[PDB]
Order: sequence, then C-alpha cells, then structure tokens
Amino acid sequence: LRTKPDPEVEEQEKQLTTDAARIGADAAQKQIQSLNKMCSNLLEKISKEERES
Amino acid sequence: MVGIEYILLHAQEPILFIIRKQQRQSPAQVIPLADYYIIAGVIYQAPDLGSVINSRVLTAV
Amino acid sequence: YFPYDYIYPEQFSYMRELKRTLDAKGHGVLEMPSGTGKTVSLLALIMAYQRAYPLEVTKLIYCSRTVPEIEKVIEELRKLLNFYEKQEGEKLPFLGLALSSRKNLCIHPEVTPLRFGKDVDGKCHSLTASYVRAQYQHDTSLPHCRFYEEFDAHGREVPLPAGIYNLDDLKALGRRQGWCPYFLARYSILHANVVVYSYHYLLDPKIADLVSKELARKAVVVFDEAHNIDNVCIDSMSVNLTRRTLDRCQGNLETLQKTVLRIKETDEQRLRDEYRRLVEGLREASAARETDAHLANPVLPDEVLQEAVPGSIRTAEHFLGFLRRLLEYVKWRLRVQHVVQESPPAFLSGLAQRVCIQRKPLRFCAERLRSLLHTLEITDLADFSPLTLLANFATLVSTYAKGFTIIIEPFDDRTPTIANPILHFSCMDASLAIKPVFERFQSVIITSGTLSPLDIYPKILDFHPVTMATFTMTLARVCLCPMIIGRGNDQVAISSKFETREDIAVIRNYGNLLLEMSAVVPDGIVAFFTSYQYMESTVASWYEQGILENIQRNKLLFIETQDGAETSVALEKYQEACENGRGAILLSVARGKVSEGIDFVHHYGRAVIMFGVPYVYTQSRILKARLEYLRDQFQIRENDFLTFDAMRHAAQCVGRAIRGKTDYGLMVFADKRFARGDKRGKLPRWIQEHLTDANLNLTVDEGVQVAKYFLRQMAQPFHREDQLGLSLLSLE
Amino acid sequence: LRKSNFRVQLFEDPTVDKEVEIRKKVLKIYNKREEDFPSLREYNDFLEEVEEIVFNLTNNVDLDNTKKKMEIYQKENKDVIQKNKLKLTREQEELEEALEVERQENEQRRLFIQKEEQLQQILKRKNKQAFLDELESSDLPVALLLAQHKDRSTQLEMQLEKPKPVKPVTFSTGIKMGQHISLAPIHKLEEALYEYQPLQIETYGP
Ligand code: SF4
Repeated sequence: LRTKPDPEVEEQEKQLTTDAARIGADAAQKQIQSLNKMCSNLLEKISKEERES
Repeated sequence: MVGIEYILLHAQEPILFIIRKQQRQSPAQVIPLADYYIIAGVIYQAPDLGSVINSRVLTAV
Repeated sequence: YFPYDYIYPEQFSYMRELKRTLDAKGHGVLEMPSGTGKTVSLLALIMAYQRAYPLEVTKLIYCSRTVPEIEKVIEELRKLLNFYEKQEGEKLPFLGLALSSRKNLCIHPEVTPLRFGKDVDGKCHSLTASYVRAQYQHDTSLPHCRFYEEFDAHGREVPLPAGIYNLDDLKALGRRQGWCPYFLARYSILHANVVVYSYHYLLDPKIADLVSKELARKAVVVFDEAHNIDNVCIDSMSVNLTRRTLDRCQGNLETLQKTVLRIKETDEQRLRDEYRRLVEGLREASAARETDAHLANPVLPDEVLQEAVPGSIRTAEHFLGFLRRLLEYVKWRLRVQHVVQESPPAFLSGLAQRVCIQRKPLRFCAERLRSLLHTLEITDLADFSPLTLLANFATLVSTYAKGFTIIIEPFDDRTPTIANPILHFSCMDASLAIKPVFERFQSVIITSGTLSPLDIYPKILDFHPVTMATFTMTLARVCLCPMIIGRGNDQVAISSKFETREDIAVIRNYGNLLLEMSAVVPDGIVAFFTSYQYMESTVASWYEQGILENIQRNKLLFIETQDGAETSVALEKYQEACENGRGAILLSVARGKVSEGIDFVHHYGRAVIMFGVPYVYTQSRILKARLEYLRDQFQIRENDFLTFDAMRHAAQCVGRAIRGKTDYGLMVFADKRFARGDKRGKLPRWIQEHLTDANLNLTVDEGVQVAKYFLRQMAQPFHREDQLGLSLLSLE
Repeated sequence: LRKSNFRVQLFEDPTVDKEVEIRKKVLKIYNKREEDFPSLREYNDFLEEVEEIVFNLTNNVDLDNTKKKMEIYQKENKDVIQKNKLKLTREQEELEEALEVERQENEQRRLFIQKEEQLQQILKRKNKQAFLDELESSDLPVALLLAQHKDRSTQLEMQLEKPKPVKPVTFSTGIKMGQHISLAPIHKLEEALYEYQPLQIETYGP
C-alpha cells in the first residue's frame, strides 16, 4: 500500500509544473480551443475524403 | 460537542491500530473523512482504492 | 328540556356528557345501553344545545345507517318539538332535513316505478340537465320536469318552510307546492338547522358528497351505532372491476367513437370555444346538479387540480389514452389472473413503463372523461356508468396508493371456474377517511351501544378527550338474562373449530338447544347465523335428518333469503305472525344485512340466541395488509381486534331487542369462545351485574329452567321501576 | 412483411395494430420528448406540444420526415441521451431499492416474529423447569411456599424483557465496520463572520 511514485516520474511532474507556469489562463484557454477546433476540422476533412467508394 | 473526532476503529493488541477521522453534524450523525492506520508503530494514511491504482498503472506503463 | 317523567336516571348520566364534550370542545365517545331511546337520550340534550347557543353557533348534522330508523328519529321528536313548544310559550322556527338522496326521487309515474335507484336517477338527470340542458327549448323532447322548473322560479322567490319533513311529504307535495326532494333540499341546505341522512351518504369518497359548505367554525355532527366504520370506509373506497364490465366498456369504446365521427364541428366547436377557456381560466361547466351526478372528488384531501388539460390535448387523443389504459389494463388483468398479487404502488410504477405519460393523466382523467362527454351530452348514464368506474380507478391509483392497498382476486368466489376474475382497490386508512371529516368538523361525538373496548378508537387512529364507561342502574328487577351456554352433556363446540361443514355431530344439538328455547320462550325470537351458505349449511341437516318435526309444531320459521326481495317477505309475516296466535321464530344471519333498521320491541322479538363466533371467516387476504398495518400501528393486534370484530358485530346484532328499559331480552350465548373475548366485548355496564354472576358452563337442559325462572318472575305486575321525580342528588 | 415482422403480446385485445405501433414509437421517441419539454415544462403547453406530435403520427399521416429532419437538429442529442441516461440510471436505482426495502423489512419483521416465538417458548419451557428444581430441595424459610411463590411471580414480568437479545444482526462494530451502507448527510448552517465590523463611532462634535 504505496502511492508516491519514483523520482523519474516526479522529475517529469516538476517539469510539467514549470510548463504550467509558462502559458496560462487566457492563453491556455485559447490554446485548448484552437487545438480542438483544428483537430475536428482535420478529422472531418479526412472522413469526407475517405467517403468515395 | 460534535465535530472533528479522531476515534479508534479496529485494533489488534500487538501492532495493528486503525484510526478514523469523523466530522459530526449532530449526535448520532457521523461522516467519515479519512482513515490512518498504524502498523508496527508506523503511521500511514490509507490509500484510496483509486489514487493507488492510478499511480500504479502510470508507473507500469 | 324534556325530563317529562321518570327517565330511568340516565339523562343526568348524559347531561354532563354533553356539557363536557360540547362546552369544552370534546370529541367524545359514549357507551349506551341498547335499552335507551337513541335520541330521547341524545337529541333531548342536543336540541337543548340548539336552543342554548354558546358563543353564537350551534350546527346540527346527524347521520345513522338505515332510512326507516332515520324517519324513526324524526318520528317522536315532532312531539318533542311540540313538547316544550306549549311549555316555553310560543314556537320558534325549525328545520330537520331528511336528505336520503338516491332513495325517494321522482313523483313522475313513468320515471318512478323502475326498481333500482342509480340508473333511474341517470334517466332523470339525462332528461333534466343533459337533454333539457343541451336541447334547451322544445316541446316534446323537453317533456315535463315541472318541479325543477318550479324550483328555478322559486330560486328568485324566498319562501320559509315549516318543520322537519319526511320522504313521503315532498312526494305528496310534488303535486302541490314542493319542487321535488333534490332542489327544495338544496334551497333548504342554504338555511338548514338540522340534517339527518345516511352514514353512507356522507362517506362517499367516490362522488364526494359535500353536504354543507366547508365551514369548520362550529361544525356539530352527531353519530349513533358507529360500529363498522372500516366496513363503511374501506368499502366506501373499495373498487370492484368485472371482466364483463371491461368488455362492455370495450364495446362502447368504439361506440363512442361513432359519436365522435358523426359530429364534425357541431359539438366539436362547442368544445373549441370552451376547451380554450379550460386553458385560459379553470372553471367547471357541469356545476349545476351534474357536480353530484359526476365524480365530485375521488381523492378528496388534495390541494387542487391545478394543471388540468393533462398530457392530452385532443379528445380521440384522450380516448386513445384509455385505449392506452384499458387495453393495457386487461394486459394488467388477464395475465395476472394466475397469481393473487398485493402490490399497490408497484403497479402504477410498472404502469409507467406501459402508460406513456403518467401521474397527471392518471389524476386529470375522470373530469376529462366527463367533460369530453359534456360537450357531447348524449350518452345515457347507465350505458356510461361502467366507464365512470374506470376513470375513477386510475385516479384513485394516481393519488393515494402507498398507504392503501391493491388486491387481485380472480379465483373461486361464486365462480367455480375462473369465469369472473376481479381485483379490488381498497383503502386501509379509515382514519384518512375520517381525518377530513374531523378537520371539516369541530369535535364530534361517536355513540356505539356495542363498543366495549375503548382501545379501538385508536383503530380509528385518533385522539379523544372524553372516553368513559356509561353505568346505569336497574331497578327494573333485572334488565336481562345473558346466558353463556357451554354444554357439558352435548359438549360445547360452538366455535367453528371443526368448521360449519366439517362435522354435523356438532350440529346434532343446536336443534336441541333451540327447540327447548322454542318450547319455553314465546313471543318471537330473531336469531343470528354467520352467513348465507352457513345458514344454508345450518338447515342442511335440518330437513333430511329429523329436526323440524316439533319445531314447526311449536312456532313457525322465517327463512331469510340471499335475495333481499324474498328476505323482506317473511318480514311482512314476522311482524304479523307474532301478533296473532303464533310465536313464529324468525331465523336470520348476523353479518348479513337483515340485522339493522328494526329495533325489536316487547311486542315482537324479545330473545336472541348466539350461534358461533361472529367473525368474518370469508374474505381471503383482505386481512393481512389490514393486519400488518395495524401491526405497523400497534404490533400486537392479530389476537386483539380479530376478537373484537366479532364482538362489535355481536351486540350490534344481539343487543337490539331491548328498548325503553322493561322491554325484556333473552340474549343467551351459545359460544365456545367466552373466556376473555365475550367478556371484553360485552358492555362494562353489562358484564358487571348480569353476565356470569355464577352462570358460565350452563348446559341447556339446566339453562332451560333459567329462562323459566327469568320470565315467570319478570312477567309479574311492575308496580314501579326506578321512578325519578325531583332532584335528590344520589350522586350515582 | 418486410423481415417476418411479428410481435407477441399476451392480452385480450393486442389486435389493435394502431395501438401497438403507437406504443413502440411513442415510448422511444416521445420519452426523449418528455426529457425535452416536460423536463422543464413551462405550464401544460410543453406536454401539449408532445401530445400534438404523438397524435400526428398515430394516424398514418406520413408527415414524419418533415418532423424527423427537425427532430434533434435544434437541440443537443447528447443532452437528450444523457437525460435518458439520467432517468434510466435514476429509475433502475430507484426500483431496486424499493424492491429491497420491501424485501428486507418484512423478512426482518417475520424473523422478529420468529424469534419472539422462540423467545416465549423456551422461556416458558425453562422457567417452569427451573421452578421444578426450585420447588424441591429448597430452603423456603417461612413455609414451603415462599420462594416458590417468589419464582411464581418473577417469571411473568420476564415475558416482556429480552426482546433486544433475540435479534442482533450479526455484528456492525467489531466483526466489520462496512455495515454502515445506508449513508446520508446534506447538512447546512450558513452562519459565519458575524459582528467583525468595529465602527460604532458616535458624536455630536467636530
Ligand atoms: S328532478 Fe325532481 S322531478 Fe325532475 S326528474 Fe329528478 S325528481 Fe323526477
């Protein structure tokens, strides 16, 4: 019954926290929205192109 | 006086002594917060069935 | 204030009973001996309270259970009206309204002599407020409802009637001035000062017969012989449903559709003007005499039917809701006929799977059943009567089911096959039948001459400030002879242990204990059997084996029929066949409805023989939910009321022949269950001086000489029996 | 018949084709309509809108693609499905617990009847056997009647007692603390930060 992970993953998590310290709040929301819209558009184009038979 | 009352839950005479943290709204009303278990005079906090599994899957993968 | 002579020191025993239950607003329970004028006791102080206004207000509603005794209430109070009238000088105004609605109805010789009540009143109301409300003007179709037209003219007029009338008064006055019982009564309820009617009529949850305005300021209501309230209230909300009904209903399903199809806009735009008014501002349009003709309120203690026009917007759509209902209801019937199932709120839940929109169209249906016929105003009521049954039902299933009980009874009861299955919706809380009664009333007094355990008012599950035990003395020599038999020779087995058809060796000596009762006791006897097939079992050995061979030779016998028509016949005989040179012992059933409305007199009927424990023994599993709920109320009640239910019917039946206080009564007890039960059930005034003074296991052959010793002495000149003159304290 | 379309229903009148078709289509599509308008009913007009289209399909009007192509295009089908997912998860959780409390209580009731049967019986069977061994070889100071009256009076007041002993429900404190099950809370007070302000300054001066 342990939970705390090894120092490797903990170091990765500290790097993730520094990354969180960069882009944040308004910038983070804009980035999330842009990524979702662009990914949806790409998937839609791919599906339409496949629709041919 | 009802509130934060750490109370022993289960006890084995030599080593095992489990403690529970309760928050009472009124007499005969108990809300369990957490569980701290003492093994061999060493106190640990009881891991959630799910936080433990999340960390476990993360390390393996 | 009518003491009027020696009143057998009782009005003073009931004087403070009023003054405690009324001045302090006491709810109140009275013991009363059967040997006491049920009103000469009560109304003499009640009508004294009518004159003695307290702060201001004294209403009177009264009810009892039989319409002849209803008039018998009226009968001598007219002299009580006249009594102090001469004494107090002038005569003040009064009204007592016998309102037996469904009984006496139309003078018209065409409408009148068709036998039943409800159907013929449907012909009456179809003529008045369905034919002459739809076809207003006309000559032939209008016919001649002059008495209602006379009432309409008299509504503008303000007459003042005389005193309290009867149901034969308005009948002769129908050709004279009376405008018929239904409306002259509506105008007299406007200023009524005393109402007497049936215990049943108030307690109609199906059509909520709101008698007064709901005015609980001082609502003053009086109750006599209020014994079988459950057998009123649960049966008042009990809903029977025939398969033959449903198929007839299935047949007038599309029958009514043809009326819908033939009517394109004539009655349909009549709906369209007012169904819009249903959406805009809610008001009943059938609120003339059609409010009492239609289901007034199936579930009375509710707030309001606010969002009417339920999940149903059109009429065939609403008709489809019953197609969604009935056709599913036989699907909720026909497969269910293999297993009796007692699941009241689980049914409506599984219905919610099957019915698309529920719990509003379940409750908002029976008016929209009626109102979509009200834009028609076509269908005859007896035709439409098995349908109004159905929209009553799911309405009741909609509202009050978690406290109440659904029971499905397909199997053998007069059907040897499954040829007529049935289910029933019973309620269980007669409290919740009488809680709205109590909230509408002030504090109102039960009086039951049978009620010995006061513990059964919490079977009504209620509160009581005044509940005592009425004790009267007997300087009339000896009121009666209660005689517990317990034969040792023929070895008493009078409770149905080996049941009414398990052995006839039990039955070998009920004749012997009767014939000797017949041989000794003259002057007419009315005995009480348990049921009709019991009665049929009772005389079953009596013909083929030699029984009547002296019984017809001593007195004669009056069989009471399952059919009430032939049952009323011997009656015509028994009042006659006693008063001529014949004793002519009548034979009857306790639980059967031959046991009310009589008040046997010393003239004819002066002895009663017990036969068995007078309990139910018949209806399966109506017990268990009723059982367990009082076990959810008081938890040791299996043993308890299942004694008293027999007992509350016993002296209801048995304690009837003695009136006044000298009228005699030989109420013997052929019974095997007597040890506590008969003793608990007999009145505390009646166990004390009389029951088993030193006479318990009284073999009939020995008990022969008892009644001999009883009567012969008691038929000596009665020089004086508890004569009261002036007031000499005595202090009980 | 398209693909041998047949549907068995056990009742007196399943012959109503209009009614069977009505029930299937109306239940599926209009239960989502019940989670669209009656879910937040303005008054009665929201369930009246549902009933308008309910009738508009039962008559074989074949004006349905007109409404099927405007069926969920104005609102969110996931918001529809999730309330269907809400209510079905609600009702199945609702029905099973209703089925359990009617299964548990009466069975607990009849066992409480059953143990009280076992209570009164062997009590009566033993206290008269103890009375037997007490009636003989006994001191009985004053007369041979004494404690044998004493025991003949103590045993009737016992009949009431020991009702709690008959039923103990295994254990829910030492054996295991997972017997709680029926959990509840929903507590509120809303009373904090009262009379912090210190400004009571009064004057009739500069
Ligand atoms: S109203 Fe009066 S008269 Fe007209 S039908 Fe009913 S009774 Fe017959």
